[PDB]
Amino acid sequence: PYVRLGYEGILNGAHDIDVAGLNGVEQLAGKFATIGANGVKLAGDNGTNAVGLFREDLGDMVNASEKASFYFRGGEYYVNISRTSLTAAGIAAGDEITCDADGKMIKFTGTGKALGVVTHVGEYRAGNMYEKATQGVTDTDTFIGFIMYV
Amino acid sequence: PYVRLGYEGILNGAHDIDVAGLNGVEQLAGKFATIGANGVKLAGDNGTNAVGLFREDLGDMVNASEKASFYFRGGEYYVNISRTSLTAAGIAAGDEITCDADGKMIKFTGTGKALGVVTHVGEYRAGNMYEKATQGVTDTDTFIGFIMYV
Amino acid sequence: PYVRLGYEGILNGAHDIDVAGLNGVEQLAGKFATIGANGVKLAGDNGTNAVGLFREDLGDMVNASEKASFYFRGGEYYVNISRTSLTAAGIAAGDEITCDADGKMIKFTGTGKALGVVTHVGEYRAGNMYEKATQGVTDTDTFIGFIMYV
Amino acid sequence: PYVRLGYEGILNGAHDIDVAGLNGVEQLAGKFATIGANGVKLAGDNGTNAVGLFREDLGDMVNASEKASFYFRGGEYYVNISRTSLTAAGIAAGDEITCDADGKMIKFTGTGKALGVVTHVGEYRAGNMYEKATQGVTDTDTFIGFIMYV
Amino acid sequence: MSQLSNQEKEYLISKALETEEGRVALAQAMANPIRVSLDYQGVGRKLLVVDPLPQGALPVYDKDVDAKAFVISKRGQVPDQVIEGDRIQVPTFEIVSYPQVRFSQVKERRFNVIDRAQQRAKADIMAVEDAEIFSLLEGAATAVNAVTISSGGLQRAALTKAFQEVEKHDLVVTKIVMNASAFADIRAWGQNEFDPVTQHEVLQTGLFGHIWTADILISKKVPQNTVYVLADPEFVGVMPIRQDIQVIPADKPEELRLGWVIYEELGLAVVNSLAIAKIS
Amino acid sequence: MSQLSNQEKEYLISKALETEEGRVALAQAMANPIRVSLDYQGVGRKLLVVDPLPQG
Amino acid sequence: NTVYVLADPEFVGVMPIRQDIQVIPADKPEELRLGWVIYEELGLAVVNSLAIAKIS
Amino acid sequence: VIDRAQQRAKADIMAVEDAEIFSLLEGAATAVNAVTISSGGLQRAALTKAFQEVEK
Repeated sequence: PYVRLGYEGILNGAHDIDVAGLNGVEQLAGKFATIGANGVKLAGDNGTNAVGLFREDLGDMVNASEKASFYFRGGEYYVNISRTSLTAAGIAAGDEITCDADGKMIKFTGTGKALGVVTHVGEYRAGNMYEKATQGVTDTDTFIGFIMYV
Repeated sequence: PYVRLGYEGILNGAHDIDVAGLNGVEQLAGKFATIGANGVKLAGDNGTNAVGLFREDLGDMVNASEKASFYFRGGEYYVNISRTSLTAAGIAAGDEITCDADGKMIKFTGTGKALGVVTHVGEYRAGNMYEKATQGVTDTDTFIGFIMYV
Repeated sequence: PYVRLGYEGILNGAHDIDVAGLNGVEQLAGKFATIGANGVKLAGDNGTNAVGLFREDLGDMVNASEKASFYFRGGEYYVNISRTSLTAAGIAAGDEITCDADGKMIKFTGTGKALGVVTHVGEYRAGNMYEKATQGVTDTDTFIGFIMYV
Repeated sequence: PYVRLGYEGILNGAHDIDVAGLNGVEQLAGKFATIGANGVKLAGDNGTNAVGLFREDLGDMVNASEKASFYFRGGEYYVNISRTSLTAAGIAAGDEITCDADGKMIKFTGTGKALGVVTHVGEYRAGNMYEKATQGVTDTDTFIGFIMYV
Repeated sequence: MSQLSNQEKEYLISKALETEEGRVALAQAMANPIRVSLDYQGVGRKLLVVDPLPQGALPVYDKDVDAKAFVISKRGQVPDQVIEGDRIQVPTFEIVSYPQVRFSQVKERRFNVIDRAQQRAKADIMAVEDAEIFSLLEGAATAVNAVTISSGGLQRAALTKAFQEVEKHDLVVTKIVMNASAFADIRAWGQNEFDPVTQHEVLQTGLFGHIWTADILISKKVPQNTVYVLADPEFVGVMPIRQDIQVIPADKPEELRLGWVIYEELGLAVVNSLAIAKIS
Repeated sequence: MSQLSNQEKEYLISKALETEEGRVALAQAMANPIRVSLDYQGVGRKLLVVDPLPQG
Repeated sequence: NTVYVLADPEFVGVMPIRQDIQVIPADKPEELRLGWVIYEELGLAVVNSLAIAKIS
Repeated sequence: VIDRAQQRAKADIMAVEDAEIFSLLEGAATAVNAVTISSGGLQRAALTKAFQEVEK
């Protein structure tokens, strides 16, 4: 639907908070994560994509990448939530975005189906034997597009 | 306008269309005449020397024969159907004209009872077929200015 | 149908369609010949010899087999009724022609092995049978005539 | 052909079992779709109806309009049985297309109560008549994916 | 960047032959440096491919006139296209790092070379692609194939098949994997299968060079000569541009580097190119 | 510039004109340039040929 | 030995001809490409020619 | 040019086909040498036959 149990009329991201009601840890009503209100840059996208590498703004304020390259820094791999715009079916005017830790649902594109981390070539990927490792909470379902999370 | 009723000369004898076609069709194809105003046809196609065969110039639009009149050549068999009596018909009218086709009533000139040709001037007339029109072993009747239904 | 007025290679004398339709005791839906114009006492004598396959073009003209790209002239089981006249002197296929979907005999083999087409000559000369429109029939005739039926 | 009977067709879907031929009689077995004039290029570019009229250029492959756009077809018309629930437009080459002779429902697209043509692209389009022709009496829906009788 | 919030000062290390850094890539899936380039102004390109040819002449005539038919070729249309690749970089990061600026340039050249290569080989004639190679090569011929044949013998054979077309072909264009497995196969009578010698070879079959492209896929060999078979007409030539005034460069201190070209793609070959697939 | 689809009005007509757009020609597939040629006029040629001979 | 064994007499050489002005172009605008030759073949000593048929 | 050569030299003799050369020429057979052997092998074997004629 438009709001709850999905989100619709969006081109960056799709359906989320299909558990119904909030459950995120350290969440109030969240705060803008931005790439469709224009982030600071997005890293990768080897085809049509709008999943990149994303970055903390030094707190719980989250946005798309603001730091170059792909090196160690703290934090957990969130389930990615994308709320509907208050425009017709365009992007921007999106709703304060609560970051669920283990909600429903995003696509999976690493090694495993409950595991996957985020990398600088876009999408989610499995790890490297040099840096990082794979362990996420990618959920059910699969769909590779500029629309994604179904 | 599209009325069912035959008409593209002087109404007398048969010309009747009540159910369209003798192929099995129900035929309405409208299209423009690319002959503008200036005729005696501005008052409708009637009396002697009028049109009633038309031929597409290899488009989907109509005019009189571009075809040589002393050697036979492959036409496109259209006649212009009734457009209300005593009101413009066929060529010479600068609006959309309704044609039909498929065993329709045609227009003749000259008396001879039967045995008529096509003269590639946009009408059929009295003549001796040997390379020219015939709908059978002989062609249907030829009388001066009247519409005979095939 | 007259068989054995042909010449060496796969060919049959001219076919008059009196069998399975005969115009002179009925009149149907005329349409133009875009082959033929040669022949006396009703042309049609070099429009077709023994009745190929007749296929409607743009508007209402039918014509014989020709082409091998951009709308195959010929094909379907819709055949041109040649009526009773004179054999190889009164073949109708150069005049305005009435067709039906029924008729014998239908010749469809040119000189030498392959499903024939019609050139500028009414008689048949040799195409292909797998790079030319096929109607479900393959010629199994050997050199020197012998009947073909579509 | 030369007829249209609508208002939800003579029967639902892109198949007609109460009709059977109209010009000639049905084709047995289908044929491969190849764009162009049955090139060695099988996908992309222009041609192939996604349930439309077909011509054949080779005697085992079927193809569609390349030459003539906004003017109706020349030679050869072939409806399709099956391929149920495909709206006509785009390309649809590299499929096996099952072909029967005209007398079955196909799929149209364009405006209602207008007469339509064939694009080289593989789509249909429609509008008021200034260069559109052919097809019988208008009865077309504005809703696209309509079951058109040819 | 001199931040410590993610990045370390163990990735920004000074270069001058002391506290040396890597930064090295591997080059595969190429076809462009062999290929010829000429200039041309134009908004589209027209190419011809040969269809199956119906006959209007068949040897069953010696007293029976002609027959209607077409010699057909079909045309494909390619509109002017743009191929380009981008790198978005932090100026501070580039300067501190020292080989990072050099490498970002070479990296953008590698990405432009790949994006060319993908469109040019893949799919059949398209208006959203530079499609050629796949369409132009002729299939695998089964007569060539035999039970218990050599991998090397097949590659020798393939090359003769190409001569029949009347074309230029003077080199073999293989997949990296296929070629290496093909090379490794030694007869049980102890002869190398490519060339019958007991020495190192640089890889030669038919006394012809090997060009290794990784777009060609496994079990595939395609003999051809790039120069005859394709041609790149050029609307505009390569020029690198950098814009820091763009939307994204503004947001935080950054420069955007764009590396581009504008091309059309011409195929001087209607079916000239041939390929065979390995069954060894 | 950029198309988004395989569908084009552009396809129907020439967008560029060159005498080369692709082509083939073969020299070796004909036995007639291989042999020697001379003219003759006449509707036919008359030869006398030898029949079977057992030999010995 | 093709040169001694056979010889090619030419009544007419091969030539293409092109006609835009015949019956079918008149009826509907069409162009015809004409291609023809009139040939004869001479055999100077054809019982030197050997034919073999491949097995494999 | 292919169809003229094809009829005169080879084809078979039918009601629309000729065959001059093929009929006249003398027999020779690879099969005597071996029945089933390589395509290369046939071409090499074939050369020898011509010698016999005094063509060399």
